[PDB]
Amino acid sequence: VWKEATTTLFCASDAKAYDTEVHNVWATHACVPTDPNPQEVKLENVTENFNMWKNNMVEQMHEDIISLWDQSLKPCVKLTGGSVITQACPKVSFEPIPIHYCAPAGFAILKCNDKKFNGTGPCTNVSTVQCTHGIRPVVSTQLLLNGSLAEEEIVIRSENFTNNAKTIIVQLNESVVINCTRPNNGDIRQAHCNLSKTQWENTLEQIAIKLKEQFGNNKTIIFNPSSGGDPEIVTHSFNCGGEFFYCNSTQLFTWNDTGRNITLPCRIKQIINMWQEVGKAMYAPPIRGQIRCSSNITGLLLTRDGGNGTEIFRPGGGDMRDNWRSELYKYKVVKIE
Amino acid sequence: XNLHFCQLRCKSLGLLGRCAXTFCACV
Ligand SMILES: *[C@@H]1O[C@H](CO)[C@@H](O)[C@H](O)[C@H]1NC(C)=O
Ligand SMILES: *[C@@H]1O[C@H](CO)[C@@H](O)[C@H](O)[C@H]1NC(C)=O
Ligand SMILES: *[C@@H]1O[C@H](CO)[C@@H](O)[C@H](O)[C@H]1NC(C)=O
Ligand SMILES: *[C@@H]1O[C@H](CO)[C@@H](O)[C@H](O)[C@H]1NC(C)=O
Ligand SMILES: *[C@@H]1O[C@H](CO)[C@@H](O)[C@H](O)[C@H]1NC(C)=O
Ligand SMILES: *[C@@H]1O[C@H](CO)[C@@H](O)[C@H](O)[C@H]1NC(C)=O
Ligand SMILES: *[C@@H]1O[C@H](CO)[C@@H](O)[C@H](O)[C@H]1NC(C)=O
Ligand SMILES: *[C@@H]1O[C@H](CO)[C@@H](O)[C@H](O)[C@H]1NC(C)=O
Repeated sequence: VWKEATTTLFCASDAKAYDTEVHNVWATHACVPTDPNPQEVKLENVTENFNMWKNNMVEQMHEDIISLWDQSLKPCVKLTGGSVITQACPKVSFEPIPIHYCAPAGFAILKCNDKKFNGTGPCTNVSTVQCTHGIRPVVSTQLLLNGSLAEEEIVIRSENFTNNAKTIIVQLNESVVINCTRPNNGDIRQAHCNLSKTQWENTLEQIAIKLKEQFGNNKTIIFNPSSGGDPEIVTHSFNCGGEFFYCNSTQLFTWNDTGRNITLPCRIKQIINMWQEVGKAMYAPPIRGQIRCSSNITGLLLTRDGGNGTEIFRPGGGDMRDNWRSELYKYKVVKIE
Repeated sequence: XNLHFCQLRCKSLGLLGRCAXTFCACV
């Protein structure tokens, strides 16, 4: 059979040499062109166990995205372990592109095609592919953006639902658009995000149904804002156009069972806690002009309080491996022979 | 993540701290 194995994955993309955006530049040196002749092969009468929570593809993507950021997005000052480095800190063009992950000779990527798939255990519809689908390496907290939707229902996934310390990854089946803008213009660090109130509320209702299905139909489901910690995880934080946005998500995550837009206030920050490694980095003040990103919310990261009658869920995230996991969950690498 | 300082900060809110990757998260 094909034992799961660690190998040198390589990346493929549609990066262009002439595009100075940072993902394109990184990809031009680090990746090959997207596969011009994809071939998925159904494996007949094969059942295969997956485990999305222990998948070395996740670690390899993690290290690639760290390298992409470290090469591309240089802070003026960085503090790690009580040591300070300073360097030139040019602003850059920043918009993620899809990257595919590919197996070299002697290895294969297996893909689980089961509709229900909870991420662990046997899969009865398995195929082999040369490369994964294209995944945008979006670094964010709380909300998963520009990812892949579930096919017919919301799916929630956790390494262990009974353990309240394990993050719940929610995959939506209908995306909710979110538009975030620092206006051209006042206060250069003031920004905001708009989304449809009825779409968001309907999304919360549908997630709650799935949480009830998992935890008990006698349960009442509550959403509440983050209990606290670093700004990065108390807010919905992301990079838009090279600037770090910290958006107050209180309105998104204050809900119980019993205008037309939600507008989230946001700030652009120069001093951030790094995701790549423990430390802090300081960037230059924002560029001038309209800074705007329109994103599809395709998933969420939640934590449950636990510790009766009611279940409170709060926005989570922070470990970007769960972001990668939210797209890599259906894949594993095996060694042929 | 800096766990001690995370716990230090969250405890002053009546919550334990734990790492979320490289970030401090209160519980
Ligand atoms: C297995 O998955 C593939 C791809 O999603 C699909 O086309 C095919 O119909 C599935 N087969 C069965 C028996 O469900
Ligand atoms: C996923 O489904 C399998 C059965 O195929 C089950 O044993 C496992 O507990 C599920 N994963 C969970 C509950 O995290
Ligand atoms: C956003 O979602 C819509 C519909 O779900 C899709 O057509 C569009 O390509 C998505 N955009 C990105 C960047 O994934
Ligand atoms: C999305 O999934 C929900 C279940 O969570 C279902 O009620 C709805 O019909 C689905 N809609 C689409 C467009 O997939
Ligand atoms: C899931 O987590 C609970 C609570 O920590 C634990 O008691 C249980 O054994 C876990 N289930 C596993 C590890 O299969
Ligand atoms: C988001 O922007 C798009 C155009 O980029 C627009 O069609 C849509 O209505 C906007 N949504 C909100 C909630 O502002
Ligand atoms: C986020 O918005 C809520 C609602 O106004 C507010 O109570 C809270 O103080 C805000 N957070 C910050 C850090 O300002
Ligand atoms: C999502 O994709 C759209 C279209 O490529 C892009 O404009 C937007 O900046 C993306 N959002 C994030 C957070 O990368």
